[PDB]
Amino acid sequence: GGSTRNGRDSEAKRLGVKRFGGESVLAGSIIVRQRGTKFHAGANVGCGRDHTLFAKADGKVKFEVKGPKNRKFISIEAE
Amino acid sequence: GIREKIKLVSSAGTGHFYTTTKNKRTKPEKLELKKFDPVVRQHVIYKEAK
Amino acid sequence: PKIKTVRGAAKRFKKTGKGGFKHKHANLRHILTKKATKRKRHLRPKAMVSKGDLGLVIACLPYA
Amino acid sequence: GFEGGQMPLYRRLPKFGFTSRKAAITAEIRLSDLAKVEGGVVDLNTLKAANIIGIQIEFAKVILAGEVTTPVTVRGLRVTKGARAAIEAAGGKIEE
RNA sequence: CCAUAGGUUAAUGAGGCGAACCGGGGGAACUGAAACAUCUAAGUACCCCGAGGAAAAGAAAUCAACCGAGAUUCCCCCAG
RNA sequence: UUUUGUAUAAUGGGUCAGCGACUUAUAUUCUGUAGCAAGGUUAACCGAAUAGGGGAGCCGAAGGGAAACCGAGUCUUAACU
RNA sequence: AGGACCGAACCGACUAAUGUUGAAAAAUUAGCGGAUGACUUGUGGCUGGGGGUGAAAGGCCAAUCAAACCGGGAGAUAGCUGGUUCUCCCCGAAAGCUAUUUAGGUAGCGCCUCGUGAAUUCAUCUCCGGGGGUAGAGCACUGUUUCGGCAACAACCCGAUGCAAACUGCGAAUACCGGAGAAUGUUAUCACGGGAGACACACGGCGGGUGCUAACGUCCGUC
RNA sequence: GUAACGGGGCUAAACCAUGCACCGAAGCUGCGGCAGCGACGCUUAUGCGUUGUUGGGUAGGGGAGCGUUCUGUAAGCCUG
RNA sequence: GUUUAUUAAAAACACAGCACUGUGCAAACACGAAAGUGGACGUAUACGGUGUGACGCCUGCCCGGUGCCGGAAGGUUAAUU
RNA sequence: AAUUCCUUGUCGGGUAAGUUCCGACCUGCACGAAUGGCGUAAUGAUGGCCAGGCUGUCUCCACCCGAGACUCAGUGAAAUUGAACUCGCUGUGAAGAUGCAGUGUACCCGCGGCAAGACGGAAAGACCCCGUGAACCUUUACUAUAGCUUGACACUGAACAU
RNA sequence: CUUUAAUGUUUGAUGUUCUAACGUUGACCCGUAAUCCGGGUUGCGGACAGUGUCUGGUGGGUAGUUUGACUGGGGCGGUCUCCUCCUAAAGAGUAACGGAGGAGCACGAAGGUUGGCUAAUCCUGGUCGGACAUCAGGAGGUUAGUGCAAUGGCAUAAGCCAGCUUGACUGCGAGCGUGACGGCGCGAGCAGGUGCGAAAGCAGGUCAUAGUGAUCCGGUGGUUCUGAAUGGAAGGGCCAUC
Ligand SMILES: [Mg+2]
Ligand SMILES: [Mg+2]
Ligand SMILES: [Mg+2]
Ligand SMILES: [Mg+2]
Ligand SMILES: [Mg+2]
Ligand SMILES: [Mg+2]
Ligand SMILES: [Mg+2]
Ligand SMILES: [Mg+2]
Ligand SMILES: [Mg+2]
Ligand SMILES: [Mg+2]
Ligand SMILES: [Mg+2]
Ligand SMILES: [Mg+2]
Ligand SMILES: [Mg+2]
Ligand SMILES: [Mg+2]
Ligand SMILES: [Mg+2]
Ligand SMILES: [Mg+2]
Ligand SMILES: [Mg+2]
Ligand SMILES: [Mg+2]
Ligand SMILES: [Mg+2]
Ligand SMILES: [Mg+2]
Ligand SMILES: [Mg+2]
Ligand SMILES: [Mg+2]
Ligand SMILES: [Mg+2]
Ligand SMILES: [Mg+2]
Ligand SMILES: [Mg+2]
Ligand SMILES: [Mg+2]
Ligand SMILES: [Mg+2]
Ligand SMILES: [Mg+2]
Ligand SMILES: [Mg+2]
Ligand SMILES: [Mg+2]
Ligand SMILES: [Mg+2]
Ligand SMILES: [Mg+2]
Ligand SMILES: [Mg+2]
Ligand SMILES: [Mg+2]
Ligand SMILES: [Mg+2]
Ligand SMILES: [Mg+2]
Ligand SMILES: [Mg+2]
Ligand SMILES: [Mg+2]
Ligand SMILES: [Mg+2]
Repeated sequence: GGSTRNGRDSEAKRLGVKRFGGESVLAGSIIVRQRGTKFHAGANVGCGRDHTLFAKADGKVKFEVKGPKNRKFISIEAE
Repeated sequence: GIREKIKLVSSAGTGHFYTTTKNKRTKPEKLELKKFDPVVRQHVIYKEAK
Repeated sequence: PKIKTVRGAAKRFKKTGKGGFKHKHANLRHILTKKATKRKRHLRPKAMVSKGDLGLVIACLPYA
Repeated sequence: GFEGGQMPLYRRLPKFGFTSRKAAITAEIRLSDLAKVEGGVVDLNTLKAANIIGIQIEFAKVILAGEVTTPVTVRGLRVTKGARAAIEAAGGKIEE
């Protein structure tokens, strides 16, 4: 009674954990809702509407911490 | 609802047009705002919006 | 007796350079005002059959 | 095509109709031909009597198939600018 | 009144059987649509009348497409 | 036999002998095999009838486009991308 | 005189027993009701099926009736039940997901088989690079909870003790993703194409919701 | 109906710890034999000897076969 | 008195009586595509339908809803033009 | 109460004792006036209760006469039936065992008797659920339709008034 | 010629009367020593009635069907699509009639950009001002705020204020995520043109995740795509859209 329902999939997480093939624009992190769980940085950025961490130019993924008070900050150099 | 589907028209002699909605209930003033007209390939004034 | 082709189906498909049939996208002929022009701008072009249900298509059009 | 019980695939997908009703009377000649058009001058017809067009046809294109060799002069027909070349490459001739 | 109607006679012909095929009059439902009304089954089954060795059809108020073809009927294609 | 599971107290059979159920026609798609090959093949019909004749026609050598059209390109678009 | 009384024939059928592979597909026996009446009976006739007939039970219409019997449409349909016949050899599932007037049926995917291609593909162990908020712990935060410290009986706050799936200022094992390496593995791996079956699972271990940390209970994950 | 060691029966035939011996399966080994894939020897069409390894199996997929009736090979062969 | 022939004989059906209602006769109604026929060679003290069910004392209040009866002035309104 | 759930209501009568019965009360779960209310002589193979007579209905059976039953001679069925070398107990087990484990017991075969088990025989459960099954039935379910009925035109004309 | 009235006329509306269709289950005659039927005569009725086609109403009298599923048996109740959290075992994903709460929209500004700003709460002091209106100072530090649930996020603010605007643009799209599929989501960059800014640059709707409906059949605008002898047209396609 009045108890049930539920959203659905909405994966939103790391799909390009650490270094990877890193194509012109994979994802490496689609953890929506977030902006601080994974901050836009490095050769890549994007951070689309749903905050999905873009991932520009091809290369390797990094996953840093640089910046006052934690602050993840995903960056991707060239591999 | 209360939001009618409004349609913006080009001031140009072309039939091209845009589409959206408006709250006529409180905005009985026909809207205009200028948009791109593919036909004339030039940004012009678009009108009609209850 | 010659196999009859599923008319309704042969009106939404069209064999391509090979196996594929390529069809028409849906959600592009009704209530559009509230649809991203982009979304639709990516619906106008034709698209091949998903290769998953394609098998069925190549059954409704025996003479395709 | 009885997709379980749900809406079939040949259903959820729109239908883009319309049929030439003219392409049926339009043939497609190939460069490999002509050399077998029985003699010279590839008349608007000829190929018909040369079994390679169709008594119903009315329009046709020369098109390149990768052959020509013998000099031929197509008549009462069309041809691609890529064929009206290889055709002349062997002393051809366009009607029009 | 005429005249018809009706009556008698005679000469002819019909009647009833029939297997299929044939023309015509009337005409289902199960079934399929994974339900069911449109639709399908099917102008089928079935009933009725009529005729022949065949029946029916047939010498364009037909097609064609600006070239032309030339009654009807049956076969193969066109084409699922 | 059906079941997650049956010695099962779940189904079927008294026994024997004979009969008893994936066929056939046309179509379409693969696989194998044979013929020929950018060509392969005839239908009806004729018939000196399994020949031979008949290529009406079907399939393939060209595709893209909704089509007009164009064509190893073509659509999309003003468009060069 | 009387749809009057008692009572045989005659008509009927309230009770019990017996019969129940009967003597009998409704009877026998002992009682029982009407018996000049809407009585009872012979003979012949008329009502025909969605129709008849009916002092009305859906009763009767040939041992048949909420639509007779015979023949035909007809091999109706049957996602259901049953049954499916000689031998050997290789491989070998599923009882899941997602849809479905769908739930014991189906269809795409997944798992089987067979064929054709493909790169040092795929697996384990080692080392490197990764994000992680579970277990646990903790109580700043969200709530909750004690005990002290002032409150014309107590918040707040201070210190001291705990509790949490929807608490977290902490935080594993580990799983997973990627990179490189050796060995081993009769390509194990991927794509495509011919044939599927299967979408009732059961128990035991571990982590759990539900249940009574009940059930050979129920519902997921995983082996 | 003994019915809460399977029974008999056991004070150790119970239990704790230590250690050795043995029994025990279609597991593993040995010997002989069969089929599939890989290697050798070889010898090489062929082809086998040795060796490595594989061979539970419902739905179901794949590959090989046996036999029954009728046609040709049949005016042949077997046959009183 | 009647009834479930073959598990129910009854408190069930039937009945005389009552009431409502239809019917002016080519009656209403019913069988029948129709002709025709029953009603009835009857004619409102007659015939059909429905409910109640001897007889006695009785049978109250509600017409809002539904049906039926009457009115139809006006509003809406088919084919047709 | 053929209507009352509470309900064996409460009271009275009958009994030695009465969830029934009869007479009352009224708190009518949820009577009620022609889908008639309340009475009613007579009638009834009608429902309930009481009594007198009567008795094997019973306490509690006993004997007796016949038809079978049993024996002999003649004739001669049936359902059922996977195969049988067809014991008890306790446990096990697809969860209530002749067939499994353990144990106990038991010379082989008939005849007459009884029915506790063979989840005995009999009928592809009638209850229950399921099937995008069936049939009749109802209705302001839907869609149609005979019949009834409305008007227009046709068969269908001549005049006058307004 | 109109705005309007007698004459004729045409025509509709009823209302009368007539006969001659039409009816007669009145009376005779003949067929005929018949009750049917037919013809004739007469009476009554009379363009009515009745019938055919069409048409509105009525129509369980009859007919064909429909009348969902999940469900700790069925029914009743509840549920059926979408979003948020827990269950979910630290990648994704996972069930129950498990525990909780929301969506079916709202904004021409609540969008874009440029420039600027920063809370809640308490303490102290202050006209009417008190529990809390506005003012001042201090502590405090995302405990505020966020159009609406929840989770995540937000100070370089995604929070607040103002100026200028319409990028809530058109065509495309490297490449990815997520689905059995139909789909759905993210998207740098390219071309055309815009807006804001001195400029670098930002802008393809809102802090993000709900605010939704496939196909068919059509409706509206556009288009030299098609258009059955030809030119048109109807109709069809295409793009936009209801
Ligand atoms: Mg030809
Ligand atoms: Mg059907
Ligand atoms: Mg001419
Ligand atoms: Mg079972
Ligand atoms: Mg058995
Ligand atoms: Mg046999
Ligand atoms: Mg009497
Ligand atoms: Mg007697
Ligand atoms: Mg008597
Ligand atoms: Mg008789
Ligand atoms: Mg009978
Ligand atoms: Mg049939
Ligand atoms: Mg059958
Ligand atoms: Mg559906
Ligand atoms: Mg914990
Ligand atoms: Mg299923
Ligand atoms: Mg299942
Ligand atoms: Mg399971
Ligand atoms: Mg279980
Ligand atoms: Mg051994
Ligand atoms: Mg095997
Ligand atoms: Mg009597
Ligand atoms: Mg009786
Ligand atoms: Mg009565
Ligand atoms: Mg009465
Ligand atoms: Mg009354
Ligand atoms: Mg009493
Ligand atoms: Mg009553
Ligand atoms: Mg004897
Ligand atoms: Mg037992
Ligand atoms: Mg006995
Ligand atoms: Mg039994
Ligand atoms: Mg059964
Ligand atoms: Mg009905
Ligand atoms: Mg039907
Ligand atoms: Mg159900
Ligand atoms: Mg997870
Ligand atoms: Mg995990
Ligand atoms: Mg928002």
